[PDB]
Amino acid sequence: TTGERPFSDIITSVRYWVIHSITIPALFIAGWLFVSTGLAYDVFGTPRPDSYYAQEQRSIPLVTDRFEAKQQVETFLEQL
Amino acid sequence: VSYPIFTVRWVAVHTLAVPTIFFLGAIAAMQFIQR
Amino acid sequence: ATNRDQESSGFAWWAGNARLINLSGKLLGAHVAHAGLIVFWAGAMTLFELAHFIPEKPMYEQGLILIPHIATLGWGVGPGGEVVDTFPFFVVGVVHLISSAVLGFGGVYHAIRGPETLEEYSSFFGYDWKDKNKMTTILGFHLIVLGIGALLLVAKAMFFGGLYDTWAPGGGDVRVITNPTLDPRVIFGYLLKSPFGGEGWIVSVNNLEDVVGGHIWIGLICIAGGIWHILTTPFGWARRAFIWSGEAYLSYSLGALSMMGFIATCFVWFNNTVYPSEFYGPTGPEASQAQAMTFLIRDQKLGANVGSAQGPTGLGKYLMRSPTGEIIFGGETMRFWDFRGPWLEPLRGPNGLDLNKIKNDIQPWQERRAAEYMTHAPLGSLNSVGGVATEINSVNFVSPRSWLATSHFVLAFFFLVGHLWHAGRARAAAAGFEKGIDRESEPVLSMPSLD
Amino acid sequence: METITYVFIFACIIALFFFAIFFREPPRIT
Amino acid sequence: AELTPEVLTVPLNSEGKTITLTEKQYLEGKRLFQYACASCHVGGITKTNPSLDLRTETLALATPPRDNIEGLVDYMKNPTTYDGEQEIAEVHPSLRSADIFPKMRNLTEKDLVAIAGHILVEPKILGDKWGGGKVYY
Amino acid sequence: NLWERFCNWVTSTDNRLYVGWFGVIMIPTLLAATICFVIAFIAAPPVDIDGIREPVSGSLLYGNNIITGAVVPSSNAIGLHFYPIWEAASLDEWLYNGGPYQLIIFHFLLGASCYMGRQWELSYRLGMRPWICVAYSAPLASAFAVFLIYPIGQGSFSDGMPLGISGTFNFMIVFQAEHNILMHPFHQLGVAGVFGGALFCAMHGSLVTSSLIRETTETESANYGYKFGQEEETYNIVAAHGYFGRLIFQYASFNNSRSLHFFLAAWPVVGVWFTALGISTMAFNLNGFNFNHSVIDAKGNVINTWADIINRANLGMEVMHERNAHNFPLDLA
Amino acid sequence: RGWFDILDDWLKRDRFVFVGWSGILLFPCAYLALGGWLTGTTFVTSWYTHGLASSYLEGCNFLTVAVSTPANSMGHSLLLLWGPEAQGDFTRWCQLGGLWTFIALHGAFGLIGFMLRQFEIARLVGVRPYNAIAFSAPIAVFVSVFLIYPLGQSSWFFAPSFGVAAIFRFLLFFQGFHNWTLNPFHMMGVAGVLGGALLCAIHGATVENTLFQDGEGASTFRAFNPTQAEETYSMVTANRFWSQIFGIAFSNKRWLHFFMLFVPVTGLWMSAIGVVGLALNLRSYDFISQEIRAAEDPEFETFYTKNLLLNEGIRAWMAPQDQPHENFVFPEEVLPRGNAL
Ligand code: CLA
Ligand code: CLA
Ligand code: CLA
Ligand code: CLA
Ligand code: CLA
Ligand SMILES: CCCCCCCCCCCCCCCC(=O)OC[C@H](COP(=O)(O)OC[C@@H](O)CO)OC(=O)CCCCCCCCCCCCCCC
Ligand SMILES: CC1=C(/C=C/C(C)=C/C=C/C(C)=C/C=C/C=C(C)/C=C/C=C(C)/C=C/C2=C(C)CCCC2(C)C)C(C)(C)CCC1
Ligand SMILES: CC1=C(/C=C/C(C)=C/C=C/C(C)=C/C=C/C=C(C)/C=C/C=C(C)/C=C/C2=C(C)CCCC2(C)C)C(C)(C)CCC1
Ligand SMILES: CC1=C(/C=C/C(C)=C/C=C/C(C)=C/C=C/C=C(C)/C=C/C=C(C)/C=C/C2=C(C)CCCC2(C)C)C(C)(C)CCC1
Ligand code: OEX
Ligand SMILES: [Cl-]
Ligand SMILES: [Cl-]
Ligand SMILES: [Fe+2]
Repeated sequence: TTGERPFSDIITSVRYWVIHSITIPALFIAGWLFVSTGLAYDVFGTPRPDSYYAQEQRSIPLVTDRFEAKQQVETFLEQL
Repeated sequence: VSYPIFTVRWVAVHTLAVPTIFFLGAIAAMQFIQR
Repeated sequence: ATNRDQESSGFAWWAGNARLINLSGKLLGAHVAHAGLIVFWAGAMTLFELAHFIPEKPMYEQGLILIPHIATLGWGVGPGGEVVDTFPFFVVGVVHLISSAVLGFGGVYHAIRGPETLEEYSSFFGYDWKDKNKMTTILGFHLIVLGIGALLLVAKAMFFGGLYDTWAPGGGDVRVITNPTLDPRVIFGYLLKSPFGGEGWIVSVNNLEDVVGGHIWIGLICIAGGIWHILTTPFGWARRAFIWSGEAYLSYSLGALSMMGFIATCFVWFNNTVYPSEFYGPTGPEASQAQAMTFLIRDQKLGANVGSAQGPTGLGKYLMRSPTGEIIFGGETMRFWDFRGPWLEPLRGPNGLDLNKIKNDIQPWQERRAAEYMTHAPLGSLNSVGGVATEINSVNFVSPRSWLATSHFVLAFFFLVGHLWHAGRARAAAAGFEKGIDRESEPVLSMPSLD
Repeated sequence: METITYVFIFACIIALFFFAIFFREPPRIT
Repeated sequence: AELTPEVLTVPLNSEGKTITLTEKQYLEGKRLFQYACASCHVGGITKTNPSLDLRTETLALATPPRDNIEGLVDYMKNPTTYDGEQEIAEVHPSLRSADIFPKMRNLTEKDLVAIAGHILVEPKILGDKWGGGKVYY
Repeated sequence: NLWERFCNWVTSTDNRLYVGWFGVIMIPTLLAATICFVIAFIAAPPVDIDGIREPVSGSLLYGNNIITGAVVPSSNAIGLHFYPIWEAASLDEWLYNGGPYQLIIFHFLLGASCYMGRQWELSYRLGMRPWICVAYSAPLASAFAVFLIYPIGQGSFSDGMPLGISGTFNFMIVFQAEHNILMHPFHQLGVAGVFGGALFCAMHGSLVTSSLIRETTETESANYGYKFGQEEETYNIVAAHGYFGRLIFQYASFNNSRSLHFFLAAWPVVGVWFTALGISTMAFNLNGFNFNHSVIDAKGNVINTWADIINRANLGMEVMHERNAHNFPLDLA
Repeated sequence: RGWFDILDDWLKRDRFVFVGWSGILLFPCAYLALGGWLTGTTFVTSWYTHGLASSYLEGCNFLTVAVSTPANSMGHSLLLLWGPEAQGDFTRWCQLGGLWTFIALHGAFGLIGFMLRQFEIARLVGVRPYNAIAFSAPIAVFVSVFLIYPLGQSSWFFAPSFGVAAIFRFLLFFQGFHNWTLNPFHMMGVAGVLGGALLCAIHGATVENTLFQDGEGASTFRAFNPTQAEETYSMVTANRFWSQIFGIAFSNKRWLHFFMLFVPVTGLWMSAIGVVGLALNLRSYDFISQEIRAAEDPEFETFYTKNLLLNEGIRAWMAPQDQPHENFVFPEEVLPRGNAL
């Protein structure tokens, strides 16, 4: 009742599924490869399971300065 | 008939749905990560 | 499609089973198919439990709720609850699975293929909910069937191998019950006991002789009531007291089932006789008493005098007095001093726990049992992490007593809600205002003002 | 002194309950 | 941090000889510890006797010392008190009391070595959490 | 016949407050519970709740205000034992061991169950549909969970909720310590029920108030535009539907008033049913989710989550609650 | 006719999703707040700000994921991506908690956009704007809790993190440190929320059980037509029912629905006032008379004193891990414990 095609008319049509049987698996595989190639760790800075601590440390790397925080995180990452 | 395709509704639906399917693929891949 | 839409039936799809109220054949199909579902779950769940069963590990550590029921009947277990043969479990599972196939065939046949109404096909199988004689006759048939089932439990206990007895001399063992308590004083004194602490009503039945005698009484009473309702019509007071309709009978059964669900919750939580701790794990009271016993044993081995040891508040650290004078375990487990278990009763004298038998007569099997029951208390998380809520993730344990009690409290409460729903609706439909207030004849408009 | 105040306020609330139930404006159906 | 072979290197005997566990051996030891011991030894503490625990220092001061693989395997075969003056197999699980502790029936020598290795490796991983109780949760 | 006249009076709809047979049970039990509650809240002596001879004062005369005052639950030494007045040797002993709590909660639970039955009964006498009592079953289930089912599962009426404000807060905090109720899905469904109930209450009220038909002038209150017993609807349902359908989209808005009011009934009632069931299922110690030490790094170090912070708070509550009552390492009940 | 008027015509066009002028503020800000939360809970850690894992990528589930607040050393920094902390680096911005301030600021402006949408749609449709007035209470809650409370405190660190278990931590923090249950403004908030839920349930059940029979269907939902003029339920019958059950009853439908507006909105506003007080640590922590009595009399115990002991336990056992910037080292002997346990 607003000049748009009904959703039931769209999702029951064959052209919709011709498009979306391509697009929906492509996006799902794109997200899968975004995680499984390890790119998400690089983009968001999230540690891998071997990257939380150094080999013989138990201290959590915590940011303690405001305007040198970027350098402090870089120093944390240099210590592996 | 003669319905359009690329409306405001289309844009809203896809701005919600495209990242949703991408994120679902990402989390499904996360389920197979070992320590 | 007969009565299969809202226009002809008056009921929407979400109340679609209410379309079956006056279709006796399809209603019979729904019931038989649902019975097939119940038997299917029994068989399939038994086979699932058996496929993952490790016989040396205790049953209550393995998330089992159906194998303990078979083991309590004496099938497949030896002394101390040790599993000696898993084949009876397999037989029970597969016979239920095959019987569920038969019941599913019958339910499907009567639901979609058989006659929609049974009244034209047979006066015997046809019924009308308003015919009170036919309703009492069907109730009588089912009462006779239930009485036969109770006598089947009696027959298992007395002739076909016996039942597991956790109170048997020398640990729990499979025992044939040869002298069931037929005295009506004992049986109906269980019926008249208080439900509160120290009394426990029928949950407190603590020997298999009382259980078997009670089932003898239950079977005979059910068979006699079945014959009574086959041969007799409802009296005038019964005819004036009840609503006589299908929804009304459903609501009566819903209230009865809600009460039975609450009782089963209390039975599995407190009773360690018909739910032996060898199979279901210790009860909560049992585990608290086990912790007190364990640390009494440990500190007595270190040289402490457990009778004269004084806790932080001045009460006895290990031993104190109940409000009626009995010598009981100290600490918070003072609330659980009515607990009775076969590992604890050898230390009890006439005045409660006895200091001399505590000092000299605690056996290694009792210390083992106390430690095991202390460390398998019915406490755990929804994701099955054993222990208190502050415990870390290493122990995968929730007691089957917890699962059974919680699930059946949920079911009993929802069936009380269903009883209220259907009893109110049956009353309103009998009086004729279940669809709403008549605009022309609104009753409140004919009533005087309150003020 | 504070106990008397609490009991007084509670008793005033109960009296208000009485008047709101039994001496209400009658709902006059029009 | 990773599960390096230096982490998985533990004393074998009291003399000073050491062994290096594989990651499969360590994970099987953790699984068997959770199967047979964790109900009373979760986190390295003892539920039914909290004054003793599975810390490496506590095992080292035991008689005979239990801070090596061979001592822990011997304890799993013949448990004693802390001073080694009395045998406690009737109340503690063991191979010699597998009839009264059924979860010890199918434990092989490799299973005992893996459990002992898990006990010795866990403090090196968890710090004061192992045997620390609820303070270190 | 005197019995026929009494039956006519009991079931009479002309009484200012309906009695009914459920009310024949309800009035004495609720009167007894109310009178004993007022007397105990003002003047009861301290109660040894934990059974360790450590009396807790909850009445106003013994040093409490409205916030801190409570009727203290009965002694842990009593447990689930029935403790009426005649079971005590004297009134001093009955007051010391928390007998008033058992009297009040038993009379209240019976009276509130009969209140539910009375709601059905009056709906039947007025020709109403009968399910207001079903809606009332949700707070009644909550009261049963905190006053009866949780003591039964834990084995003592001392673990029931105290009849006071600060006692209620003590109950909440100790419950979170022992059961981690915040991580329980049934309590989360209950929070969704009450938050959604408040949301949909504000929403329905604002949407009806927004679409009121102009019947009054600017000086008078708009409430005088409605007359009691009038036949026409006092607001434009279509205008409210048009507003709310443009606020989100057309198919998220109710155009059916009956479906909307069923939803208003159903959402908080089902949510509160689930949270009452959560309290009962945690009474049998099926606790909320335990994710302590769930996240582990490659070596094996514990990586803390917010669940570990919640666990630290729960541990603080656990080691401080009932500080003298525990003699043994595990708080098994 | 003027570009402004043509743009106004396009923005106010009837659609599946109404846009309006308020949509320019609402849809980008609301979309970015929701997308930032989903992105943070899916991919972004809290390892450098709190020492926690808080994303699905690290192994947390739906209950334990959060977009955590920035580190306490950030203070009340806006933490703009181009600001002096991140310096345009997206990875460092995520690692420093910039997603938290991103979500908080975009959510605040999205809430503004949604209330402006309520005003604009009410103006176009032709109804009174009471829905926007009712929505002022969630806005007050969000502003007091997520903005005013951390601004009164030392940093954004003590604001709630956007996550389920993180919000549970926030609740337990307010109990342990603020004694927030004792606060009368929180008590008024609880009364408003529970009374709103009660009113919702009771009004829905009352309407559904006083319906007029307007059809022959046993399911009564089809017996209502939206264009009908008559009331669908009996107000007189409902009034008599509640007058005889409860003693009092509504007799004015307009007053009933205004009361349904009034109760939860007023409750939420009272709780927001209390949260402002807690932003300044102006707590209702203790009653001085009870504490003087308990200090001088070692036999005087109430439930309030027991709650104070519980708060001491919460603070001492929670603070070293909940506030890692303080570098709290509480030895085992200083931790307050009861006997045993
Ligand atoms: C235990 C669950 C259960 C059972 C036994 C029934 C049974 C029945 N429902 Mg029903 N229903 C249920 C749940 C159930 N319902 C639920 C949850 C809903 C809500 C969605 C409904 C909604 C509903 C509506 C709206 C209606 C019914 C109706 C009916 C009756 C006729 C169905 C029909 O015409 O089939 C037609 C369907 C089919 C032919 C599809 C195939 C169905 C078969 C049985 C599948 C069997 C699968 C199984 C694996 C086969 C095993 C065979 C093997 C043993 C040999 C029938 C007695 C109707 C009625 O009252 O009729 C008057 C009706 O109108 N139901
Ligand atoms: C032996 C038990 C029993 C029986 C025979 C009936 C029979 C009936 N009920 Mg009833 N009811 C019961 C118990 C029972 N009820 C209980 C315990 C409650 C309380 C919750 C109710 C509440 C109730 C209401 C509120 C209503 C009925 C109605 C009806 C009638 C139509 C039902 C229908 O079509 O459902 C169709 C089935 C569905 C729509 C499916 C519902 C799905 C459920 C609620 C969720 C189950 C979740 C599951 C257990 C766990 C998760 C599974 C996972 C896959 C997600 C029918 C006469 C209706 C009526 O009055 O008609 C006259 C009606 O409106 N019932
Ligand atoms: C509650 C169960 C129940 C009930 C009341 C009925 C009732 C009926 N069925 Mg039906 N049926 C059922 C279950 C049931 N069936 C099951 C499970 C199946 C699958 C095997 C069938 C398959 C079936 C078919 C294929 C036909 C019927 C027919 C009929 C009608 C006539 C039957 C007759 O004259 O008696 C006949 C009586 C007997 C043969 C005596 C049988 C005695 C049994 C074997 C003893 C079993 C012991 C004990 C009672 C049950 C143990 C299992 C228990 C633990 C669950 C009647 C309405 C007929 C019909 O409607 O015609 C139009 C028809 O053609 N039924
Ligand atoms: C499934 C079981 C079942 C069902 C549904 C029925 C159903 C019925 N029976 Mg019945 N009956 C049964 C089994 C059953 N019977 C058995 C096994 C026997 C043999 C002992 C009898 C013997 C029997 C007789 C002798 C009579 C009935 C009658 C009736 C009818 C009226 C019932 C009535 O008002 O009682 C409702 C209950 C009462 C009025 C009792 C008062 C309520 C008290 C206060 C409840 C107290 C219990 C409380 C909940 C606590 C529980 C514990 C307690 C034991 C301490 C009804 C059709 C009557 C009839 O019309 O028959 C023709 C009749 O006279 N029955
Ligand atoms: C209309 C919707 C809207 C609104 C209200 C906001 C609002 C905000 N965003 Mg945001 N954003 C939006 C859409 C929106 N965003 C979109 C669509 C994106 C995707 C590209 C982003 C991406 C984004 C990021 C990545 C970040 C923000 C941030 C911010 C916050 C700080 C912005 C700031 O300081 O610059 C304020 C800038 C202005 C008010 C512009 C002023 C323009 C006027 C007309 C003056 C004229 C200037 C003149 C012509 C040029 C001068 C030239 C020279 C002299 C300099 C603020 C709450 C930051 C944040 O959240 O920090 C935590 C942040 O890091 N936004
Ligand atoms: C409908 C009457 C009953 C009331 C239902 C109450 C519960 C509904 C809960 C809402 C969620 C589910 C909706 C029901 C859905 C339902 O019942 O389905 C039916 C409904 C209508 O489908 P049809 O194909 O019949 O109609 C499409 C029309 O174009 C026909 O002209 O479908 C939808 O709208 C699906 C949702 C997809 C569109 C989502 C758009 C998202 C984009 C962003 C929007 C932001 C809005 C907010 C801005 C501030
Ligand atoms: C009516 C209806 C309905 C329902 C239905 C039903 C409910 C049915 C049932 C059904 C059933 C209830 C079925 C059953 C089946 C079964 C079967 C078919 C089985 C078989 C078995 C077997 C084959 C076995 C096997 C084995 C063995 C021998 C041993 C080993 C293991 C195994 C498993 C391999 C519904 C809802 C859909 C709706 C519509 C209509
Ligand atoms: C097995 C056993 C036993 C036994 C048991 C018995 C013997 C039982 C019986 C039981 C019984 C014998 C029961 C009964 C019940 C009853 C009831 C449950 C009732 C109900 C009622 C009602 C429901 C009513 C109603 C009414 C009223 C209120 C009024 C008017 C109206 C009417 C009618 C509705 C013992 C324990 C020893 C042991 C274990 C085992
Ligand atoms: C931050 C940032 C940003 C943004 C971004 C975005 C905006 C994103 C988005 C995103 C998104 C937008 C995503 C999505 C997601 C989703 C998901 C992940 C979903 C999930 C779901 C599920 C899982 C479901 C569930 C359910 C429910 C809820 C209930 C019922 C059942 C079911 C299952 C159905 C930018 C670059 C601009 C700038 C810079 C920063
Ligand atoms: O009392 Mn009231 O809270 Ca139930 O847990 Mn054991 O007991 Mn006492 O501690 Mn924790
Ligand atoms: Cl406490
Ligand atoms: Cl204790
Ligand atoms: Fe309304």
